[PDB]
Amino acid sequence: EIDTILSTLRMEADPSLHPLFEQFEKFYEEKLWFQLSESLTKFFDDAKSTPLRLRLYDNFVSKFYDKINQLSVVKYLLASLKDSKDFDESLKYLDDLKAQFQELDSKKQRNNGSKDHGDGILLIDSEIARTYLLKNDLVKARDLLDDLEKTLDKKDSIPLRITNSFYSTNSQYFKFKNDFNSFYYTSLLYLSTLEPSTSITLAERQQLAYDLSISALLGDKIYNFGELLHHPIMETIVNDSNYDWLFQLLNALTVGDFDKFDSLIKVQISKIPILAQHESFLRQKICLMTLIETVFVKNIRMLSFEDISKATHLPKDNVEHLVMRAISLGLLKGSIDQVNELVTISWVQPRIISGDQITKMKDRLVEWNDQVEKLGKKMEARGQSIWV
Amino acid sequence: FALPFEEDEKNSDVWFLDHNYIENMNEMCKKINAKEKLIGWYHSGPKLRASDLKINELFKKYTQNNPLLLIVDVKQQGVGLPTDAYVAIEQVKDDGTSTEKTFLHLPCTIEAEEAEEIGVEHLLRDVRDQAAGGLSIRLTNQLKSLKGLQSKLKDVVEYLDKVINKELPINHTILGKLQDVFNLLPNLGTPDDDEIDVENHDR
Amino acid sequence: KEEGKIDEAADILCELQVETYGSMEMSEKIQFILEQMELSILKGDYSQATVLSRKILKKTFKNPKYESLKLEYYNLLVKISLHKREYLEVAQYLQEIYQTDAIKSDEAKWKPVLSHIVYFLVLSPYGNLQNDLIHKIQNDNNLKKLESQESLVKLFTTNELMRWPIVQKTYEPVLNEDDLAFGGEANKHHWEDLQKRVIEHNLRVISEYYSRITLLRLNELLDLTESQTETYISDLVNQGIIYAKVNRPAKIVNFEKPKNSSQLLNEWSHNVDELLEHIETIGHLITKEEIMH
Repeated sequence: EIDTILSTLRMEADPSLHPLFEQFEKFYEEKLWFQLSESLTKFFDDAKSTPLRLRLYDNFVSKFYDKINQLSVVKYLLASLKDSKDFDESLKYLDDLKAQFQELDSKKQRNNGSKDHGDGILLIDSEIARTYLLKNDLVKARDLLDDLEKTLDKKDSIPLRITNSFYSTNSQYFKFKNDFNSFYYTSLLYLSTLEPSTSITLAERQQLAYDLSISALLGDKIYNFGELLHHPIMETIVNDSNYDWLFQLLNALTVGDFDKFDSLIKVQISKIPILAQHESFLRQKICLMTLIETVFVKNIRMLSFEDISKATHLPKDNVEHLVMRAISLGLLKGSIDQVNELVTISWVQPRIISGDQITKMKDRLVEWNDQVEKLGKKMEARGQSIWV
Repeated sequence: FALPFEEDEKNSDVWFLDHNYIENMNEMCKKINAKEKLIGWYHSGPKLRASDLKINELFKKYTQNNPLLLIVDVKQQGVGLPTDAYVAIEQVKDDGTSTEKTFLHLPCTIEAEEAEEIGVEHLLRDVRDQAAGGLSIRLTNQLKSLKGLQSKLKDVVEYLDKVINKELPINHTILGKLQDVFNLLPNLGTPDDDEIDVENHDR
Repeated sequence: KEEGKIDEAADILCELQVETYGSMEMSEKIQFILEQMELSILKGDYSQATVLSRKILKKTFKNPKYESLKLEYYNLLVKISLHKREYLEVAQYLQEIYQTDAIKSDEAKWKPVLSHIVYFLVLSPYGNLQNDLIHKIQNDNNLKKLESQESLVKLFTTNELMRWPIVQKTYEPVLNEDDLAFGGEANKHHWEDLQKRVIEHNLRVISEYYSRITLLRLNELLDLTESQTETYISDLVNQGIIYAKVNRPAKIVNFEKPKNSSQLLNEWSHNVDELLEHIETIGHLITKEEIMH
């Protein structure tokens, strides 16, 4: 029956995918369908965008729905339809498969009485939202995204896999409007909760690596730069030509060397126009970073407009325009004195903490520790008698 | 109320909880006062354990809230109340690692029935030196507060020391409040700290 | 109307309905009084028109048989306060039109209405009224389909520094294609009015961030001379939107209402209570990490 169809796909397949094909025949017969789940994963990794995949899954989907794991079956379909370039094909396939599942669970959930099929509904649904973002329907996708989110929250536990699919619909939506900041934050959520399992390629990771860095440079408040270098995405992608100078910019921003950033960006701005249309922002971005960072590393909280002028390489006019932007952005709050030529900073925004910063703060605690101990020595000595 | 409970100390990964008892027991709670439902569990201390993460699962099929973890320290240690209180949360970790299940701190305070409150005072006969009364009492509390500050602050310096020499993992969430200690920090010689002197001269 | 006797027609018809009412239907009554208001725009007595508008209650519009009448009526009240140059009133009226069911649901009809609310709200005197209303505009998803409009409001809703020949250059080839507040010989005086409001918008931004700025530097910022800068600050303190004291030697203009001793000190207590709280919470999360490591 199915024994014949596996055999015709096999003949048509490359001899690359032949030894993997065999395992499907053996396991089906022996009825050892856990080793069946392993074989399908193995097969799919190196044959993702082959046309034997989609055909093959069609056979299997019709036969089992609850004789192998619900989580396992649906994730195969999602990776398939990403790679399917006919988007119409995707929208149709999804709706029919979801319906089946909805009908299936009235009877199956109770008979097995330990297996749930309503986790499958969600896994599918995330992809229905993605498929509209391919046909460039923002309205339709947004409606599904508010609903996906409320469902997520209702459960008292989430699998990794569901919340992954949820951050994926999200990511593609935000980057169409071309909103940088909104994108960056989302992507962090997706990266952490991700599976160990490779069903995500190097290509995807590297594409996300390129988008996240664009977002951080062309951003206006992302000082989580250090987080990319201390997180695998950007740390291990350094090795292509693109990701040498890109990596460096981020290293430049932190230490605040204005020369290094400037020099590298002149060469690269021609080649890539995404940086080129946000240039006003890009050039000011490093200036914003040094302005907040000087305040942090000083104990006190006030700077002369003379100091600021040196540090950013700006005139006194443009020093004042720079503090005013920064406040407007909400990096700094305080007061501006033009008649004492001070900025008296009153709050600085939190930020991440690296090794260096750890010690800086540590040292300041040392003085205040002493002040408590000796002030307390004076109080011991007066009214030593009265302590009743 | 107690539940029958066994904890194995050789291997900490084996424990006894009787699920049958809890339902029965809850029914009899309704006899007493039927405004009571299961909202968590007490632990006997002296501290948090990471085997408490596994116990916690079982009590999610009882409750209508995220279950309560209350350390009742039975040896009564701490410079304030001798209870810490935590609640189980599931969350993504932003230091690039997967979704953990973790116990995040909830502050402890007390409120009591009016009736209970006259009994507490009734058994007791201390004059108190950790609550405020007269002048002399408040001097004793003044000194206690300052030495309290000394104790906690010392612990911060040595905590910082551990990350970069013993290698506790950086946790951005904790150190982030310590930055705000600096920005809300008082300053000397500002027109605020001179109002501070002028008010002393008034009083 | 076709005659040169149109003004004479304003006289006959306005007097008549003060003597005549009868038992006619509400729709007919409304229609005469709106016609009369239209003849009083032409007569040049907008104030006379106002008195006739207060005869019919606004509560009478709430039903849908009079749904069309509600639209024309508001639009006449736009023309009337426009003529006297009160842009707060004109801003509020077009908002009445927007909430009406015909405008809101039909895709086409809301467009010119939403564009006009926005142009007029900015021309309004900075009130407490203008505040509540401008940030209502942002809440709507209607607004995001329009792009020239979205960006016009987006400056004023946030606080930023800007200048007048920037506004002038940018928005002139764009919004001189659309009427109301632009073009013409009397609507260039409604355009003219946005120069003061741009200046007023800077004064608010500068008020919050600087508390002492030089008066000599303030002139440069606004693109004005010292006299004009003075007049703008005066009129803005008067309405109760800022507060300042100007020093004529030119040393300082100081934006702030000076704080009592008690005010500064009450804030210093609030910091101390919060510092004691921070040390606590850290202390509890340190105990946690000792088990984890």
